[PDB]
Amino acid sequence: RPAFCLEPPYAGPGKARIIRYFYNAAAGAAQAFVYGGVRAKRNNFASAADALAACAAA
Repeated sequence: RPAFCLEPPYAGPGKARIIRYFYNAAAGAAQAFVYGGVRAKRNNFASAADALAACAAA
């Protein structure tokens, strides 16, 4: 998988309240988190399906 799939979720310093998904490699699962709108890192997707497409494919 890409190295970014191993990153913890990054809410960032922003005040937005946006439901997003990260790949939880420890769990081997997609998981929801609250994203602030600013400075997103790579492990940050609109749906569980995009997170898994990216991080659990092949």
